Amino acid sequence: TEDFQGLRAEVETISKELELLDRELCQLLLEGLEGVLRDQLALRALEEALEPVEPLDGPAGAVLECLVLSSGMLVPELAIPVVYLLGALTMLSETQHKLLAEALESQTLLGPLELVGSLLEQSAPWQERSTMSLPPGLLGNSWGEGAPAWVLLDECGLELGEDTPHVCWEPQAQGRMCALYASLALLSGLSQ
Repeated sequence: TEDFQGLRAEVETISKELELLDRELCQLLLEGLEGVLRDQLALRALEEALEPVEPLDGPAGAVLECLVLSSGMLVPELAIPVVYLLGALTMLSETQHKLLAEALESQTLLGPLELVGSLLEQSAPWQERSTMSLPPGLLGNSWGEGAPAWVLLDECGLELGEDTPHVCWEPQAQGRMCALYASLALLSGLSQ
């Protein structure tokens, strides 16, 4: 029960809600996010930081300094966009986690978003099995087993094959794909 225009629009509006962060808050945030993706100490310390905050060290602390005023108070229109993000991460594998981190410290956020975006917009709709043919330029340097675009989708539960074919959409990939989409998306937006 979703069309991807809802998803994209839903994720788009949240993407704008973090446009508040100016420069350092913008590049210090995704810096400290990049920690919790390769480190669970921060992922689970940040997830439990929210639920009147106090100071925190390390990577999860780097994300709290953007959300808080001079008391412990989190700004709701800021704090919620990130809670929406960490949930999208709860869905992903830890392998997908390390990859996001690895795509982050490179320009390579936008490429896969365009790839996930097509495959999501191609699967018509998210329930029925779909044929889902692969976009030409977005599959990476050498596409195949180890390829960082392969294990992204593969760890969403997609059955893939070698000579640039389509890939059968199994609706069980929806939340992992919608989450890989949405997380890819928010991150690239802050890169901007």
